[PDB]
Amino acid sequence: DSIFVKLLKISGIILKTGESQNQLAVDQIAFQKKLFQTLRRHPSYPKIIEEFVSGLESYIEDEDSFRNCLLSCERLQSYSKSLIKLLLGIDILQPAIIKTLFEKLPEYFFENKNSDEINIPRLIVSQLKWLDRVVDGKDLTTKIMQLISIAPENLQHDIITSLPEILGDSQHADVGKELSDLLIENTSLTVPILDVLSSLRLDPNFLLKVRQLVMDKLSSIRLEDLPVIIKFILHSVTAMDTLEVISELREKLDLQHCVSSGQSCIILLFDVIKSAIRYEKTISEAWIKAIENTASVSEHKVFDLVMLFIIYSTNTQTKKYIDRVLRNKIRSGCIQEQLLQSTFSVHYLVLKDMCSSILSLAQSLLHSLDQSIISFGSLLYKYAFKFFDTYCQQEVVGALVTHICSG
Amino acid sequence: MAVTEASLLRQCPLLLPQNRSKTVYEGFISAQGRDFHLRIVLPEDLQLKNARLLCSWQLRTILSGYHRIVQQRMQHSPDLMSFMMELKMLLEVALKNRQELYALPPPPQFYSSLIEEIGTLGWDKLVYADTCFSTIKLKAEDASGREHLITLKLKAKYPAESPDYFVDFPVPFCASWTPQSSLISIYSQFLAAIESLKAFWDVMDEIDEKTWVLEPEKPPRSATARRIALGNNVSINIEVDPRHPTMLPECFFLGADHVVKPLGIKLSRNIHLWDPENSVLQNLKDVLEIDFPARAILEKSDFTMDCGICYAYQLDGTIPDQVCDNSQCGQPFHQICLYEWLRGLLTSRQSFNIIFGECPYCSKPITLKM
Amino acid sequence: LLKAVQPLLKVSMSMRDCLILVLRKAMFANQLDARKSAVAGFLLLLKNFKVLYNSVANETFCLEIMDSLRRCLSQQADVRLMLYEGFYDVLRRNSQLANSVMQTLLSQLKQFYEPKPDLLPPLKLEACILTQGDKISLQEPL
Amino acid sequence: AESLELPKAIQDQLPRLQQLLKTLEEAPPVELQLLHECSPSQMDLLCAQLQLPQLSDLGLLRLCTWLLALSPDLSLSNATVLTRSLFLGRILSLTSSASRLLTTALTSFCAKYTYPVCSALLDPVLQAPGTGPAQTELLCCLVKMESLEPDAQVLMLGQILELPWKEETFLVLQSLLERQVEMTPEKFSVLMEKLCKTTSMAYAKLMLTVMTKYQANITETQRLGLAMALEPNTTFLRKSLKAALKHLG
Ligand SMILES: [Zn+2]
Ligand SMILES: [Zn+2]
Repeated sequence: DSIFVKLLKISGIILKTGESQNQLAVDQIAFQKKLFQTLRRHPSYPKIIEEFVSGLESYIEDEDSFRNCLLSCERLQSYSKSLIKLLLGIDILQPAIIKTLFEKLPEYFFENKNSDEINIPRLIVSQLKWLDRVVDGKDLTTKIMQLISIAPENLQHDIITSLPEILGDSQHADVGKELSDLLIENTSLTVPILDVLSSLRLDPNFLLKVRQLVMDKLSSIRLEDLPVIIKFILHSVTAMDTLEVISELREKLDLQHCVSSGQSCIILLFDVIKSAIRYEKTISEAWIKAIENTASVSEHKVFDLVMLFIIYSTNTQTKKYIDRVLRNKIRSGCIQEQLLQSTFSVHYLVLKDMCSSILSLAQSLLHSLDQSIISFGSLLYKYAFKFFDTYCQQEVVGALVTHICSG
Repeated sequence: MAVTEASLLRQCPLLLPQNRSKTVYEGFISAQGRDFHLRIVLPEDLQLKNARLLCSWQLRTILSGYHRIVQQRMQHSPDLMSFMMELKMLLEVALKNRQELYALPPPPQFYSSLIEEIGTLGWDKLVYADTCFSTIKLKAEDASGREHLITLKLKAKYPAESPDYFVDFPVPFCASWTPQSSLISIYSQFLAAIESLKAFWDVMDEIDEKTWVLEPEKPPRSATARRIALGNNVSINIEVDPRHPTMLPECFFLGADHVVKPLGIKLSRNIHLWDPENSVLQNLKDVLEIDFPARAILEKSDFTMDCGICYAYQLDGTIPDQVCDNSQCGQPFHQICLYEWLRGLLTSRQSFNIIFGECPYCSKPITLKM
Repeated sequence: LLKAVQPLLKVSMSMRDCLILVLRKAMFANQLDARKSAVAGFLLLLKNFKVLYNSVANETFCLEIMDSLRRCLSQQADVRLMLYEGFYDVLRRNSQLANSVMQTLLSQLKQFYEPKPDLLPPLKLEACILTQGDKISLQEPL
Repeated sequence: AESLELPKAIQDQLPRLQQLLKTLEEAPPVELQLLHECSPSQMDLLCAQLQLPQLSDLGLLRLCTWLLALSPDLSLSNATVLTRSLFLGRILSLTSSASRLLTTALTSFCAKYTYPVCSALLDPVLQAPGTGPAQTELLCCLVKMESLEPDAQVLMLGQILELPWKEETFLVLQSLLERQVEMTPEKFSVLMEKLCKTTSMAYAKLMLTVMTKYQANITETQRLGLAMALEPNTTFLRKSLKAALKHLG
């Protein structure tokens, strides 16, 4: 009886009640152009859209009918798209359809897997994807920005990741702008944000701003995600910025702050870093430079040694560089022994699987002069035998004996 | 209020003066909806360094453990207001620790609706109820007919809150509790969690029946890792995905460095022939290209399968797994006994996590990986 | 690489799942070779696997992949070329989605084929070549 | 100025405490068990004497650890005073989101001493002007605490009620009632009363969340006051609210 249902029926679609899929009489384009030219030539020409959409919303007040409108259709001539998509292919209703779509979804925050175990809101947004034609692209943007500012977290986490299917190629700058303007506010949600920002078409000057932003918001993150954030950073870094970002990083990472209270994540972090500096080189030379030129600092933190070990264990061309620098900071007295104490009192687990590095180093430490160096190497051998396993202990004894007999 | 002609009411409305001078206070004190008797007599001045304070014997039993804290706080407090505030905070923490003393149900909510919900579930799913009506256990059936029981702990008023549910199967059971969710709601949730890992059981019961299954002896439903005997003094172990059970589980062999050797060599060149559509046992019989001893002797001691160091089977549940790489010995050993023996030995040289040394029986090279 | 690591993916499950996510993100990536290689990986996946957990989720997810690919047709020439090169082997394994495949091919075909006799250019060939500022290129190798 | 005499033993252990606090910049001694000796005013003086707000974050964390390790629990008044001297400056100093240190230390200190903790923290932070988003997010994570136990959530709510409600109050309360926390009828009455009074979009979220969840608690006159506050089009989700309001009826 509605303008709406009559127009669809003449345009050649079976308005199934909403238990099974609605059937289709004609081609998609056939029906679309049919109803298009119909209401085009139709009198009451601008108001008929308001009448159409009012009848629509009045129809989809019901759950299942709405559900089946959302669902894909059925052919008679053998699996098609959905009515909503076919309708939103039309631009002259689109911004109407768009508006109508949002302001009802809030009902479906606390609806969750009733009958067919299929989640309405996700299914709604599904409708919005790969839109060939978008008149209302910018207004759409502003509306989903209202939505994204308000959204409950999970929904938020979903729509946000869904975003690049939804958008096009034109309107992303202000999008990212609003995103960072959200990120300054909230830091629980970086990771999706970050994936999306990797996904979208951007300028990098904005990425830099955001990078600095997170680097400020870098002690102010929970434990778990931390690693992937850093992962992002180290993906994001380049040939030139590297030094400075690392400096900031080396300044902002603490590792006395992170307390099953920090262990698994720390580990995973180190792994990540390990992968990073495996699958590129210049990270290491820059990193060294950064702790090397940290010369005035007598307030050296734990991290540095740990990373030194690691780099010694990994790519080896620089080993003599590492020795050299480590001798130099030792003679300078910037590196000392309560350092090594707390280093092996906590982060040892990282080092167990590179114990052989420690000894190959201590070997080159005791062959030098300058008692403090020799004392350092001693402590190395000592803790190595102390915390690690039998094979380590054995290698300790076997290296000391060599020192004795030969040295 | 800031003034104690109103703040005294706002915080101890139950605690009020008798005497003309506001020096004799009596009344009650609220705590977890429990009004405890109290009589409190100040000096002429409003100094708490002396403040006579008697109670119920109820209350003195409950404060056995803090009368020294009372002596402290009566004398250290600036004002009766903060004194009583800290007192109530104290009472709450006391009962919080002594929370084992607490339950009483409302019948017409509870004892009415609960048997309607039992008739809703089925009286034959009903396996047990508690004399408290605190605990109740129920039965679910896998479509094969495996019984999966589950226990439920009921509060004073049940549907208001979640009951405490305790289930056998390994994955973390999630019960979406609304007050609209009833016994059959959680039962359907129980079934849906069962029907997710259904096809896992269909391979597990097959393996339980067929082959010389070793070391989840009497395997429960929780068990996702199994152990099977084969050949002689060579055992395999399996761990299966409940979600893709017919998918290749991760496995390895225990036994000899000449019996386990070509077994993996066959497996390497027949795993590609793994057709996940068949049963797991059937896939194995062709992948490994062998038949099992299908309970061929199961649990009957011919002295073959024995440690030779401790002379025992299932040493702390540890199986005779480490063997000799020798046709003449084939003496199987545990891990711990062989380790401790090759510990003291002089020839026993230690690599990363390996101990080499002579087999105790035959004095041939034997390798132990920890 | 992916041809090489194939057999691990045959046996394994979680690796296939994570790799799927990876390709998903790779398709949107602002590079070109990102989309190229994500396409190739999807092609290899679907060619080598009937199943990639109810088998209807496997089928509708294959359909999701193929719809993403159907739109990835809109991309430049070499992408669509890669698609065509794969599709024969795709069907040689998996006949079950012949309809979803051939519908797609035929749509793109009709988008450059005219259905009238006695019109002596039966196709549209300026349609297959695009020029933006006198820089000219093929699109959609017929 | 007041001539508050700290206990003499406390004045004499003052140096031991002041060196220990300095050392934690790098288990509990009895130096902390001495704090049983004070009345809460003496504690207030002592905190200023010891330069607690002048600490670093890490030291704040170690101290929180020790104070949580403490045997018989700190008095309400004392613990409050401590909390103020400990966090309040840094909190109100925050331009931006709190370091994880402060975050986690707070969470723990709440998680044990939650009532005094938040009675100290919440009221002044939100009565304060320029109460920026950073601080709201900390309080949001406070109410998201799995360790924030049920009766704790109720006292949090009960304390929130008496305040001047603004955008920040609504933003907090949204996350607070995402827990589906229990309300007495008088308390739900005060809720809906304040809730009636108004264009704010988080406030829209608030009204929506109540209408959706605590429909079990909602009556016709509450639904009417709802309708009155719902009439605005400066609102968003108008439609959704109208559908929810219909569903209440
Ligand atoms: Zn043994
Ligand atoms: Zn032997």
